Amino acid sequence: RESSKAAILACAAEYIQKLKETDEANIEKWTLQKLLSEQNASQLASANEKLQEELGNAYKEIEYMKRVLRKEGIEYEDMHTH
Amino acid sequence: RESSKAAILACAAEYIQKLKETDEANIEKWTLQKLLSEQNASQLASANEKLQEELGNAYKEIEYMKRVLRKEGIEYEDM
Amino acid sequence: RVERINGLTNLQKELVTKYDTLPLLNMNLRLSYLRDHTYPHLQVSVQSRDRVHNDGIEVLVVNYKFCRNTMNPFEIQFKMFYKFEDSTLLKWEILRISTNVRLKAKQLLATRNFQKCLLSLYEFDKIKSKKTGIFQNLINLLKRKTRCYLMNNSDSLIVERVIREGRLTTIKLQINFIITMPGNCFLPMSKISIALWKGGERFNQIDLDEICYGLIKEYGVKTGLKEICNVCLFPDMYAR
Amino acid sequence: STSDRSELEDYIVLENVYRMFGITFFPLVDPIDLKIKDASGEIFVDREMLGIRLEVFSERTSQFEKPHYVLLKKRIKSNSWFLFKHTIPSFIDVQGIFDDTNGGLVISHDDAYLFAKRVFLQLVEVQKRRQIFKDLEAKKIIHDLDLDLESSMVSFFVKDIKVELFVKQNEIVSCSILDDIHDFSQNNKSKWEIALLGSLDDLELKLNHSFATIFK
Amino acid sequence: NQQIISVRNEIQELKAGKDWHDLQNEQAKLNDKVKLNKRLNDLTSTLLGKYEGSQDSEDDSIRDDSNILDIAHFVDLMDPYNGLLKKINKINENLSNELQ
Amino acid sequence: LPQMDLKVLSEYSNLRKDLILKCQALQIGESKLSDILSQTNSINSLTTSIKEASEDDDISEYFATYNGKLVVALEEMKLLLEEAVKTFGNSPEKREKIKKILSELKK
Amino acid sequence: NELRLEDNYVPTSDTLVVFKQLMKLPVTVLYDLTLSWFAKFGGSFDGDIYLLTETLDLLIEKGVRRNVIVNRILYVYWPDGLNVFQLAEIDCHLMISKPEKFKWLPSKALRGDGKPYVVKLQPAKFIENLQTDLAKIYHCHVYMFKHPSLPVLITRIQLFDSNKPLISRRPYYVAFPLNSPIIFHSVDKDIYARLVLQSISRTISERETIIFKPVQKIPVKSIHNIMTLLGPSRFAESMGPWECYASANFERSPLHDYKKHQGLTGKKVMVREFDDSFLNDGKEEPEIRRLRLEKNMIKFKGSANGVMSRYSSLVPIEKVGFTLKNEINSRIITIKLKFNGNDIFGGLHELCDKNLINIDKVPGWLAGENGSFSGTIMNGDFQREQ
Amino acid sequence: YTYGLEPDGPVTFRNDSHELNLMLNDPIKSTADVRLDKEEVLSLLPSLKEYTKKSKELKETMGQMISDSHEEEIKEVFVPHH
Amino acid sequence: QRLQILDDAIQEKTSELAEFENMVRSPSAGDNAIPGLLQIIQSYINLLEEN
Repeated sequence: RESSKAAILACAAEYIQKLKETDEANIEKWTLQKLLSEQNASQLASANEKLQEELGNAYKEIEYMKRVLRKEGIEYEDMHTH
Repeated sequence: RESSKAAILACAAEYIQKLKETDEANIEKWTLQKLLSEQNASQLASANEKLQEELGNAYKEIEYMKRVLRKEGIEYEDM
Repeated sequence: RVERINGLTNLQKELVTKYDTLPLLNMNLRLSYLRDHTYPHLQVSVQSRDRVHNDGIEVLVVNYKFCRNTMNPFEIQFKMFYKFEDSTLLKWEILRISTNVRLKAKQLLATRNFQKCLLSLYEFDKIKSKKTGIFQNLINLLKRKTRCYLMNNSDSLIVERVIREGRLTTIKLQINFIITMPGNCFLPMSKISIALWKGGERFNQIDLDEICYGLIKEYGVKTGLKEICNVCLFPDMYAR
Repeated sequence: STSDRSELEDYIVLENVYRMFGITFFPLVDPIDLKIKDASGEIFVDREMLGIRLEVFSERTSQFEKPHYVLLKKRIKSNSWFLFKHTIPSFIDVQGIFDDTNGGLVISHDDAYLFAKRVFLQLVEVQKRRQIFKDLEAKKIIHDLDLDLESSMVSFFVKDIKVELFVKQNEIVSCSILDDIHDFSQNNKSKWEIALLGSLDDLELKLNHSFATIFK
Repeated sequence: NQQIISVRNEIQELKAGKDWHDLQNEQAKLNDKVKLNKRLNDLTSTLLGKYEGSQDSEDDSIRDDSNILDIAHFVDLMDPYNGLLKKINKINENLSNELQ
Repeated sequence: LPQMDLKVLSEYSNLRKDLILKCQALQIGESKLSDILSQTNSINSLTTSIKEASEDDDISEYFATYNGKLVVALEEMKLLLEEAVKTFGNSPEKREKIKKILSELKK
Repeated sequence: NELRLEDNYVPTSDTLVVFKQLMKLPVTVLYDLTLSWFAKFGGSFDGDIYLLTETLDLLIEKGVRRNVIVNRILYVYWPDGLNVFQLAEIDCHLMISKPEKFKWLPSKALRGDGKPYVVKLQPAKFIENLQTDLAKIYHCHVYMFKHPSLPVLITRIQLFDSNKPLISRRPYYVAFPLNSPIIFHSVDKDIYARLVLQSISRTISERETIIFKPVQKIPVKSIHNIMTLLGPSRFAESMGPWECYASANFERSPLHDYKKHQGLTGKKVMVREFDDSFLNDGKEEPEIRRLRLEKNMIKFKGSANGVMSRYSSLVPIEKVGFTLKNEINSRIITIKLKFNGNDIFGGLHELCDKNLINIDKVPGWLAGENGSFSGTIMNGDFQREQ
Repeated sequence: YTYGLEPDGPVTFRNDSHELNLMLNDPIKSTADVRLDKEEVLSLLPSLKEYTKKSKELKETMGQMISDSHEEEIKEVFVPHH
Repeated sequence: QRLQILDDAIQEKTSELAEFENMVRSPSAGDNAIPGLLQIIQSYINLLEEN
């Protein structure tokens, strides 16, 4: 707020210009966020699928151990039951 | 462009108000889209960490399977 | 009219006749403000108030109790002599000090200033409570996922995870919080450090210090510790 | 009766014990914000206000110094306090600390305590340096000295030479010797100020050690 | 003289500009971020076992954190007041009082 | 200071190298000295605690027979617990001992 | 560049103007300056110090009129002219004698974006750098003197022109408090005002850019009063009704006795009517009259006794203009108030004593709070004028 | 946080640092592409090597007494943690 | 000069650390007795759990 007329006019012009550049910065930042969100989503999906296939391989190894022990014929116990 | 100064000032005021309103609307819609994206990321990460916990349990199981055969002492042939 | 008010008067009657900027006279309200808000979990008790009529010296015994930790609180008793009409402190001494805090309190009580000792003790208790809360949060987050055990008497935390890329490899990460009592400044202080072992081989200390300092500075301590516990413990998932 | 005098005295004793800590919150209301809704003749405050007391103990004087008051008022359109009035001198920027604390937007008494603590440490720093300088003056290792309101600038004579010090905080960050005895070498000038650089607490021992070798 | 004063005022205003300070701070922050990202990538590569930069063995003795931990633990164990033997003793008299 | 006939160029470059290296050595000197001061406070507090609690101004025999004090206390505690268990289940005594151990772990 | 002036240059100042400067100074101070003047630069008197101090003592013995001794020091001791150092001495002594005749304006020093910069002025280093920065353009001569009863360091700067003797211009005074970002300087709008003030900012910084921002636009006299108003003191930011907090006399030390604590004694108060009975109007009781008169003093002086006839405030101010903006029915209502006088807040106090103004409904800013600052008020918050 | 549409991290860190009186090992300032060497720094201050040797001896010394005390066994048998 | 003064200050501190180290050293062989007592305490804890 200014009491002088010319000061009011100059401040109005500066405010209008600042609003314009603020809008430009806002749209640029919106584009950047739009890129970042999809990048993160794709990375997380790839991580999830890789970790799931690792789990599948672990289950296959567990089955291999299990029927190797069954071939050996020794009695078996499960720690989720103990 | 206008001739009378009063029209110039009124148009400047309307321009300022329109710019502020447009900025507010854009912020609101972008915030809504941000919320949707965050929800999607969280809901996928929950399943990711759950299956990671399952994987850790499976690793504990396979570690116990490995240490069973050394207690008994039968030789093991790797794949 | 003309009304007479004092400390014991009702709050409403004092508000009716309030036309100055002086602090309120309601002593109950002042005590509540000093107890519930300024210094929570501090049970103070003025044990007695004795006098020596020959020299005008007042004897006061004050007992302090810190109740931030429900189990094992540490209490300290203070005795001080000050002149009656002149606000000068003659001498003060510690009548008794709790054993569980005596070592960390000796060097602080060596300095001849009661105010510094009280402030340092209160801040030390607050920092200990904060550290315990952080440890509880981290344990609850990392429990039932990796095998973790706590030692150094609640000073360091060790987390162990078995990561397999076709063979058994264990990654060991140590996080420790150190609280050192001054005895520069007069307030208790804390320090952060990390140490990572990957299957028996120790990582370079400079780069780990840099990563810890970074993540903590740009993410805070609460989220920074969680981020640190992610990257070393689960490097495979972040790589994809 | 006289009993209410007794528990009023007890409450005052407890309040003084609390004031021994040095940081306290006290209630405050301004007469202009008091209004009556006229529903039942009830008086309610419009804008809440909180006051903070800061007292610093001086070991040299064995007396409590004059308290400093800072007051916080609540905005109408927001739930955040703003710095209404204060008595802290100008050389301490209370407004800068208020904006620094939580990036502004103080909402809880825990956040308000942190702001009051930060401004409290600098007050003790001012007193400690003045106390050390006055202790040196009493010990008479140095001559008459001049001190500003923050005890940063100082100038005194050790034996006959003008030595002045600049301190940003407890550590001495600058030294100078501003006298020309007609037996002095420039090499000796540098090796003395560098030695004198250090903390404020070891100045007493160092002044005796450095200036006893010159007259031996 | 008028232009001398004007140009000197312009010097002062340009050198004391807020945008200049903001740009300096932004440059410093971005350099710090770049360095942190590079070090994070190096650490992740080292942990995964591929593209090693060094980081597999300790080479610095200028900073060892474990000294303070070891001495603090020793102080805690050797406490005349809160030591292990003092705790065991207090257990002894507690049991004696419980069963007298 | 920015780095910059080869006479002064080379000597100035290496001297600037040497001086920036020296000052970074000085600030790591702050690191070393601060760590040493804090650790000295720790060790001095321990030794003065034991020295005031010794009452005879030497602790060599204290360190020597610390372990012996341990074992004797433990195995007499063994007979104490054996008698208590024989006398009764001592649920309250067991709870008190567990709470005391928890307090010891806390501090 | 030997454009600087030594302490022996003799400008061709008029005899009449320097005659009027010695007019205002008392007799007892003229004797002191003359003795010190001869000990530094001598004079045309054909005698030693003892001979000079003998005859000068005799002028006191006879009760000699000051016009004789003023003519003696202007036409006998120094007929040729007056030294620049002598002119500086008479100017500073007139400054001390009549501190109400000089006006001052506040200015703030800023470093970086918005961090205030506290000034630490070295009496020596601040001189030569200013001389170097000023003599490259114009002839420069400076003089520094410390206030006898105030911590400020008043500096006077005079600039000379060639149009051959040099022609003196109007001196520029800049007052430096010990440790405060606020710097008080005199009022001037000439070629020399923007050349002296700008040179000071570059000189005092010496490591980083420092800019000066005018805090106020209305000058205030009485350099003693401006220090309490804006300098480093407890009374700043706690004026008006809150002056009781500046001098913590209402609260005792925690170590002090607790019977004298005002909790036991309490305070004597009167009930204020929240219903509007001021518009319509019975003779008041003298006790009620005393309490009614006490309410007015509490809200303008801060205490029943008064921090400081009785209507004079702590710091008198000349012109303050407020602007009140409020939102009613989704539109802004603006009221502008302009005050003019000798003591604005003292004048409002008297009108409240004559029952012309209700004392309950006056706001804080009208009562003296954040005085000497005029600006817009919204939502109960005061904003200073940009 | 920095370049997106919506600084919470740095603010929280500053709050925590002022709350807990935290220290962090500040890295050596930007040397403008100058590598921090080690062996000549150690040679410049041989007291560093002396302190390193003394601290190594101290750490080796405490370990034997810690093992002899068998304090960890008593703590484990008294209170288990998981 | 500054580095030299820092160096001998650190040297004095290292001398103090060495004088402290020269006192704690002592031979001990009670580890077996401590382990036996720990086994007895484990049996005692089992008995208490039974009780």
